[PDB]
Amino acid sequence: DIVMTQSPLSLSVAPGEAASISCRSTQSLLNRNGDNYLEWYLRRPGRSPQLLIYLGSERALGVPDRFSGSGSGRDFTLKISRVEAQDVGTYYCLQTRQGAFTFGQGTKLEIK
Amino acid sequence: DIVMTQSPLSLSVAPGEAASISCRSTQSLLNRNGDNYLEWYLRRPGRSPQLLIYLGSERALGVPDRFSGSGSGRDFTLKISRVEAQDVGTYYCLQTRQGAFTFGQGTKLEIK
Amino acid sequence: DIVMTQSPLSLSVAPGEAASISCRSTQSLLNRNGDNYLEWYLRRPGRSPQLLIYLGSERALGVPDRFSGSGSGRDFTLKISRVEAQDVGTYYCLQTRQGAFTFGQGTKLEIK
Amino acid sequence: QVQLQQWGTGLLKPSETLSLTCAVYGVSLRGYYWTWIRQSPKKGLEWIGEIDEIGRTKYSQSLRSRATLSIDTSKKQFSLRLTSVTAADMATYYCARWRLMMVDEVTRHGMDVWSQGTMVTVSS
Amino acid sequence: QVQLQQWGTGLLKPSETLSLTCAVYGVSLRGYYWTWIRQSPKKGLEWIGEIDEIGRTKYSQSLRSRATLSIDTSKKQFSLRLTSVTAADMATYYCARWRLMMVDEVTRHGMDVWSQGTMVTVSS
Amino acid sequence: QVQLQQWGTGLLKPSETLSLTCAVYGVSLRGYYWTWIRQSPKKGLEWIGEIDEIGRTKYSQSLRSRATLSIDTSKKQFSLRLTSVTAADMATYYCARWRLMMVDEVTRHGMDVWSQGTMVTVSS
Amino acid sequence: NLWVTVYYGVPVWRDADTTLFCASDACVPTDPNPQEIPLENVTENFNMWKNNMVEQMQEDVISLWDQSLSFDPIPIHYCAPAGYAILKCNDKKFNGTGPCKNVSTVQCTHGIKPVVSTQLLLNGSLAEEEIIIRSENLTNNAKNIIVHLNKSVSISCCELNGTEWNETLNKVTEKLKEHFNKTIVFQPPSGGDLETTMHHFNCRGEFFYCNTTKLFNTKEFNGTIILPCRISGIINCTSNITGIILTRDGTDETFRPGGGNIKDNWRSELYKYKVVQIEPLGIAPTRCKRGFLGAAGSTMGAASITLTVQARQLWLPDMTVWGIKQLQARVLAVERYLKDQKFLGLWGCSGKIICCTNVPWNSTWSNKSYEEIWNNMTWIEWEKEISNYTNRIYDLLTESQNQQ
Amino acid sequence: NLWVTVYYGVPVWRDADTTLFCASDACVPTDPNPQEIPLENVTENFNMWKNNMVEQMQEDVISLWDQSLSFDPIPIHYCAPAGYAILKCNDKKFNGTGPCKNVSTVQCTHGIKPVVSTQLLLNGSLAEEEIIIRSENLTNNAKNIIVHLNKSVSISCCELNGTEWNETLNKVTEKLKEHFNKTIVFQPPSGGDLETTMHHFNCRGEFFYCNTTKLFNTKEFNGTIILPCRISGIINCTSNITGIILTRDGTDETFRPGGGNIKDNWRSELYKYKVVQIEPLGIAPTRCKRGFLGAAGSTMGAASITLTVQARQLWLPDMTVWGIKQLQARVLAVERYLKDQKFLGLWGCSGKIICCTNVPWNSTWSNKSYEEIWNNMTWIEWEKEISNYTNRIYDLLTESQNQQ
Amino acid sequence: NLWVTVYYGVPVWRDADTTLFCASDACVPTDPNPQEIPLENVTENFNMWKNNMVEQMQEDVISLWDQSLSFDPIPIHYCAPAGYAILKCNDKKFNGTGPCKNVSTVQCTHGIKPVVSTQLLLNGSLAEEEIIIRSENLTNNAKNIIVHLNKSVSISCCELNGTEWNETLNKVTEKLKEHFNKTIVFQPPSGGDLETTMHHFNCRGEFFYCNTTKLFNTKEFNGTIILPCRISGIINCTSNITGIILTRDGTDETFRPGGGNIKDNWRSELYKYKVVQIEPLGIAPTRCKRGFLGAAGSTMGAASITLTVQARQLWLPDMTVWGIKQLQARVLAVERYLKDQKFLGLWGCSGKIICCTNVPWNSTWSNKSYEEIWNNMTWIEWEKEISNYTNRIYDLLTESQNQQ
Ligand SMILES: *[C@@H]1O[C@H](CO)[C@@H](O)[C@H](O)[C@H]1NC(C)=O
Ligand SMILES: *[C@@H]1O[C@H](CO)[C@@H](O)[C@H](O)[C@H]1NC(C)=O
Ligand SMILES: *[C@@H]1O[C@H](CO)[C@@H](O)[C@H](O)[C@H]1NC(C)=O
Ligand SMILES: *[C@@H]1O[C@H](CO)[C@@H](O)[C@H](O)[C@H]1NC(C)=O
Ligand SMILES: *[C@@H]1O[C@H](CO)[C@@H](O)[C@H](O)[C@H]1NC(C)=O
Ligand SMILES: *[C@@H]1O[C@H](CO)[C@@H](O)[C@H](O)[C@H]1NC(C)=O
Ligand SMILES: *[C@@H]1O[C@H](CO)[C@@H](O)[C@H](O)[C@H]1NC(C)=O
Ligand SMILES: *[C@@H]1O[C@H](CO)[C@@H](O)[C@H](O)[C@H]1NC(C)=O
Ligand SMILES: *[C@@H]1O[C@H](CO)[C@@H](O)[C@H](O)[C@H]1NC(C)=O
Repeated sequence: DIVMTQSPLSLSVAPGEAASISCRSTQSLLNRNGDNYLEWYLRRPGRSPQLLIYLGSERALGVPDRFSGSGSGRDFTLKISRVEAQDVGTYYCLQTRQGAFTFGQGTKLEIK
Repeated sequence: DIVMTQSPLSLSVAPGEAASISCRSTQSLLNRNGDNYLEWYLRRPGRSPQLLIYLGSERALGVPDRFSGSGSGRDFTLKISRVEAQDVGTYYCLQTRQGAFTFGQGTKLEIK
Repeated sequence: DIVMTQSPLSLSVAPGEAASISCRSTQSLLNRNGDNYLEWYLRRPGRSPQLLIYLGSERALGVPDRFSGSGSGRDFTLKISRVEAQDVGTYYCLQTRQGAFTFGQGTKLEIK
Repeated sequence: QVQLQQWGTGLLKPSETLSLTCAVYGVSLRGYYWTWIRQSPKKGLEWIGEIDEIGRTKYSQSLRSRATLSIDTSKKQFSLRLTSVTAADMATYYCARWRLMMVDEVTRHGMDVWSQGTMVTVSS
Repeated sequence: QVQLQQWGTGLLKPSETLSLTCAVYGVSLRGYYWTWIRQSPKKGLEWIGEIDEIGRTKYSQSLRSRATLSIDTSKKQFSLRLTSVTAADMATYYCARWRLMMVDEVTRHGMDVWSQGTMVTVSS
Repeated sequence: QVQLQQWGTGLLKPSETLSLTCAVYGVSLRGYYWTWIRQSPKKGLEWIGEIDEIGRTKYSQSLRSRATLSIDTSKKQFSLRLTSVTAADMATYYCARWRLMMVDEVTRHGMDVWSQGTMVTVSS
Repeated sequence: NLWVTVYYGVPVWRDADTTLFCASDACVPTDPNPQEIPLENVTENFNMWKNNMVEQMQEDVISLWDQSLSFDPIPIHYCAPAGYAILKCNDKKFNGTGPCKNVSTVQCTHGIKPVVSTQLLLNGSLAEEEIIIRSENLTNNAKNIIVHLNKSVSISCCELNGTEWNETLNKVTEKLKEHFNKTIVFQPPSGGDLETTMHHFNCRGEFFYCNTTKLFNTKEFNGTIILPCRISGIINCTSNITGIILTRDGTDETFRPGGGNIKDNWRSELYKYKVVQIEPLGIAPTRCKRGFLGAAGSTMGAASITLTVQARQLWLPDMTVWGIKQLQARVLAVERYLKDQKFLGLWGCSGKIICCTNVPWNSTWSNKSYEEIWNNMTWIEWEKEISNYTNRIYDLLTESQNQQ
Repeated sequence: NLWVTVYYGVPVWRDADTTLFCASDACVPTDPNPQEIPLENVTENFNMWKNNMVEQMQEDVISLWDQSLSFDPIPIHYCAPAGYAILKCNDKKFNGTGPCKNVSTVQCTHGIKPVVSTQLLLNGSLAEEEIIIRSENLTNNAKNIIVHLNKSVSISCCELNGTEWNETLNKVTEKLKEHFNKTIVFQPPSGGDLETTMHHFNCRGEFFYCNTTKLFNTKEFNGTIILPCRISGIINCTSNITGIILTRDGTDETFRPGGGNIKDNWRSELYKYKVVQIEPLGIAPTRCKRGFLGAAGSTMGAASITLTVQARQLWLPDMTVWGIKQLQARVLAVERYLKDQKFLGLWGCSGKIICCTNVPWNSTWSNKSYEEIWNNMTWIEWEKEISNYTNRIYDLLTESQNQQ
Repeated sequence: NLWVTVYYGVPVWRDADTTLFCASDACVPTDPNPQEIPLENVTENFNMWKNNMVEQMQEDVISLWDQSLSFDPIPIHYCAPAGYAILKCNDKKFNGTGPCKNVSTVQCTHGIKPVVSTQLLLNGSLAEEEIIIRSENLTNNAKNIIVHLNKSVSISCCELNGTEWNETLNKVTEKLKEHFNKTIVFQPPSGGDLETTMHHFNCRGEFFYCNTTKLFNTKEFNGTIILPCRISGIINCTSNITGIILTRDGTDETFRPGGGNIKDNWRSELYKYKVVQIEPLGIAPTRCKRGFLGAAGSTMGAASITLTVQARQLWLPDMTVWGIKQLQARVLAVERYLKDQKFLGLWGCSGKIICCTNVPWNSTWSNKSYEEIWNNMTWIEWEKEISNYTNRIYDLLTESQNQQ
């Protein structure tokens, strides 16, 4: 059905720097008027994951104003501006355009 | 303004067999969403006619399930699977799409 | 924006005859369903101008049946029959299709 | 069950008026059409006229200017009046009850209820 | 029989501000448009100002902001105010009323009744 | 301030039937979607099942005929039953509360709250 | 193949109950000239015993007695509210229950004079053809019996003429021989108290309790007979007998004057009428997708085509004070129309009486091949057959309109 | 060419009769501060003698008398329900009946005091003109005469203040001269109608029948004049002579007091008012194919342009109990609005006040030039002229709408 | 970016006052088994002192009392009309005024016993946890106060049991120590008129004005205390002391039995209920270019999702004469629904519960993040946040819709 692929799997980033992730799908994710049908989650090692970006543009409460998103068609990208010891973990894309939902491969984000 | 053409005018079929009648129009007998605008009638010799087929598909009360048929455009047809000595007589096909309703040229059915 | 241009500026006509005045525009000046958006105005010398033609076809109240307008698109005209010494004066074209309502160079009707 | 009946003339010479009466002995005239069909030894079955119960009438082009249709309500009949009957218009006449169905249109089902019919001759 | 009148100002020095008041007698001002136009030897006729009765205003693109227009229904009149009048603004002013019809938009008819007019003259 | 809780089931041998139950403490099961999600060391994250309050359910194509999901409004909880658990489904299950927005099509917001998640291996 | 189609102006009715208006020319509106509309062919199930009219009769007349506390009982018609109808059975051998064929509809009832009486019905409408017997169950001894007369005999009070009396008794006995197969004798009640044994009525503003024991204790009047009566130097009461009340006890079977309470009186005069609900909404299968109650016995096609657009909502008085019951009826009617209009408009079929919609016709709903739908079944029969699945049909229609 | 167009909410009215409602600062609704809306150039005919004001009002006042049983009359007001208006003239020379050019519209009538008088109107509202003569037909001599004054005369008890009568007479007959052209004398009727010939009123809840002969007979008044009264030294109550009732006694002519009844008094104290019913629906020709009553009487186009949507459909009750009459009126108004909205919805016209449709406009309906319809002809008389063909227009509009 | 969208059926309410209809088992609408719908997390402020429902209940009990001019007081279940709701607070320390959680909604109120009492409330509804004190302003104003008890004390005839009185007095003094610092002991009335000074009630058709003074002072009982009074032995009356009315006369402090009036008597029970009006119409921002109250107080998303078609107009009685108040309420409800439907129909949002139109969202209206709007704020707070601009946003919506 739908396969979520994303790049890169792992990042070697300096503290507090900006990092960008790009995930491609098999077809478009565009609503007739909505921004997208994509979700963007994060998980910490050994703990339950939480919400970061819903509908590709906004962030829920409790999310620092450092996570942003953009993209369209078959490419959606996500951005972080400042990182700390809290943000190390696994960033995931999620797809909801069709009746089959799939996260695809993970994104292990760590600090040198 | 509308002329039917029946075929054949007369056929001689062995009793209890199947026979087919076909009449042509000059215009397409198609409704926007319906089936057709054509009628099929019997006539016994010297007696009042009766309904056989209305809207090209169904049969009226008291009509044995031996009368059927269909068609489209400028060709429609009637069919008998089993014929009886009682049904020797005439069949007519009638048009209703335009204002000038008009019958055909008569189809005489006679048993060998 | 919108500029009228009419001919002739002045003409010499024998009493009681007919005269035609033609004014042209720069835009389409045509209603979607209605007739027109042009009006024909008349002014006697030294007095407030009256109304002659509104919407291009019909006449106003108290005006004699001696003025008739027609045309389309970028050309319009007024025919005047049975001119009298009373009506010697100035005819003006008025436009209403768009904003910045604007007249044209007036024409002088004088009796030969 | 419903039945139909007819009354008419016998021998009629050309250029006169032909008046035919047809009475219904069943359901009222409210929800059908009443139509006349003509059968002759020549050229086959034809069409004459159509009447509603309000008085709306429809005719054919062949006899547009020579045939008229009348109805009433007290005793439930309907009637042809055909002017100047000719020698080539001799035709047995039949009354029939068209059924109707309302779906965005007057969809016309078959003509089940047919009168027994009456013979009409021409005098010369 | 409806009539219009104007109260005006005489000779004006260049570059000051002048106002023209114009009142209506006979018919209320609820259901029309009221407009002011001007005439001059070198210009013909050019539209200036338009107003409804609630207070909707409309101005030409030339004198978009150099002039203002106001209305009041307590005694049923309106007025213009023009600042910094110059020599090129030789203008004799006229009040008039547009009639309206509502079918799809505010479609316009002719301007039936015209005020007498004031010979507003500007000189040094 | 809402919480999700889950009841453990320990270890099960292959080809078994395993039922997992998840209760809620907070807003009622009124107009949210209650779904579950599985996590594996070498499979990533995959989708399992979705339920509304009315009982209508949605499942993935990978588990057409392996699991069924149901709810209990009186205790404000829900559960699934998984027949024929296989040795290739080493799993950790998580409960999830999808938000919804009703504008034409039911637009699908994020997944704000997450249960603590429970371990499920296959014994052999 | 076939698709669901919604018709609005459909003549189908069901059974229901309500309040009425007091046509009289207190609840006193006016009463213009009425009209009666026949039905071409309707077999209707009438039941006078279960009828809900008698309760309203008794309550309203009791309220009238309290308001008055010489009566000059005005024949009072009961008019149905807007959106309802009154059905009258015209068959002349009608036992008060069962099928009727010559069924007509009328807006307002015929005149009823609410004269209170017992053991001798006075000033009531006579029988059309012959004396008859009305009873819920002739084999149930706990039930009472109404004997309806055809040739009224006048009684002056009491003074009764015996020439006609014994002939009427003979005809009654001969008819009861058909229903009961034994010789029948009559015997005065000897009941408990005054009201169950004596004759009761009122005349010129005062009550009369009369000793009517001599009229049934048959062993030869051959002349006028006088009956004792108390409260001859009194105003006379010459009211005419219209029928009697008769009861049985336990092979000379004995019948017994007396019977039930006052209610049965209004059962002897308001039994021809039934109150009926109009439910103008119909669902039918058609090959398309994208006055009233007059011909309610005609075929589906005829009733469908005779449907035209009305210009009135869903009328006798004019600029008159209505009252509590009239306002109740009008408000209920307008609320019902508003609810039904919103229900119809939910599918987008707002302005058009006939609406074709995009829903496939599940053949398991009715079977009943399309030919017999519009050629053989009456509208009421169709609604009766489809009533099992109407709610599912409505829900599917709304869902399919929502899905677009 | 020319095509039909539907306008909704346009201010055109018509004469009608309907039940108004009482209010007071049997009927106790609150009365807010009223307001009068002037009209520009409407000419309206008024007629006191053909009016339902008196009938409803007199019924209400008699009901108040019956419900009362020691009290003073309390001024009350009458107001129209939703969907009506009260038109009142303002011309000071209003001759009872005729056209008026200064017509104002209101919702609640001015203060009226329900006091009863027989020969001399008391506690009555004045008039600007010194004296006015009102009659249905003063020449026909088959009707009574109302004389309305300008300076009320104080009457204690009884007593009258002398010369003020004389001067008053010196004016009255003067005007009567220019109506009959002869010297006019007066005398009691010389009849046996003691209920009308004698003067009648009430004070402190006690009735007063007083003889009066010297008031209306000349050949000396000087100081205070006195009259006998019976049921003068018992109770001191005051009153305002405001109007009198005079009829003709079949050279000099004699007049007669007392000809009339209570209804004539009531009409005399309330005659400037007329009930009118608005009919917000208009049909007009134009070129297109696909607060209230303020502008009425003005140009058709100007009335069209000022027509704007309204939040409210079609006072200040707050949270009181409406009563029977208000509840009936509200129900009638809401059902009328529902009926009219359904009528609009029958066509393809789904909410817009301005409604363009596809129906040809022939020359027979109007025979009026397109210029003269929207520049000169007022809405009310345009509707009056087109009313002959309204039903045909509606039917053609519906037919060309549904058939597409 | 962001565009306005109209929702119909939102569970948002506001304070309002309306005629609550009487109902019992002059009130016979009957009542089936009632139900209470809990609300999840709504916090509602209650103020029983300014409640208007008790005002309607009083003078209506007076009209019922006067109509009979013995009484077994039927529990009169007041209930709300259509389009209204009754909110019942459910806390144990609610004390009459302030915020309350656990607020449930109920259709028809609890049974009320309209029994008159002056100093000692008889047959009053009991407390739940402990004795409580109610006042409009306990300290800032010297106004009357109510004391609510836990164990109702049975008295007869007049005849009271000392031990229970001593216990209740001790507990009441201990509780009042928590609010007033001085020593609280209860002294005799020392007042004026005997109406508000003694004990008043009625029993078995007889009034009782009992001079009671031994229940206070005592600066003791040791057995049964007796206090007979006048209007064979006295009728064996009985009653339940449940609540006591007290008032302070400005160390040692003095409350006073009696005082106030009888409105306070009927306020001692109907303090748990508030009457509220539903306003089912909301606007919210989203992305477009083209039972009840159960979810109220929950998040925006849940209430939006659960909002499905009611398929009803907006009850208990079945075919019953409604009366004036019922029919008033029904007419008002249907008029409100018609007004709201017309208001919604001015746009294209005619037949859909949800409708999103083409209007840009001016950020100054909310200045709140979209996530904050649709994930954190309940409907009731959102309506308050938008109530400052509802009229102008409605006008802008209409102006943008009618352009096309
Ligand atoms: C009257 O006739 C009907 C006809 O079926 C019958 O059912 C009914 O029992 C009869 N009435 C009595 C009282 O027997
Ligand atoms: C009535 O019955 C017969 C009928 O003629 C008559 O001979 C008889 O005498 C009468 N009997 C009584 C009791 O009236
Ligand atoms: C009773 O009085 C009425 C009055 O008309 C009279 O007709 C009748 O004959 C009287 N009857 C007797 C028995 O006196
Ligand atoms: C009683 O009914 C009979 C039946 O025709 C009638 O002749 C008679 O006049 C009626 N009685 C009275 C008093 O009218
Ligand atoms: C006087 O009244 C009559 C009607 O009675 C009316 O015709 C006439 O015009 C009036 N005179 C006026 C208004 O001057
Ligand atoms: C009434 O007034 C007239 C005024 O012309 C006067 O001549 C006459 O004397 C007066 N009569 C009395 C009785 O005062
Ligand atoms: C008036 O309108 C009708 C529309 O049915 C049309 O037939 C007729 O010709 C018109 N009148 C004239 C004079 O054209
Ligand atoms: C009652 O409770 C409210 C709750 O806030 C509180 O404000 C108030 O002081 C309390 N009063 C008493 C007398 O308990
Ligand atoms: C009331 O109870 C208290 C308990 O502390 C006791 O001390 C006191 O004596 C009692 N008083 C009476 C009058 O019973």
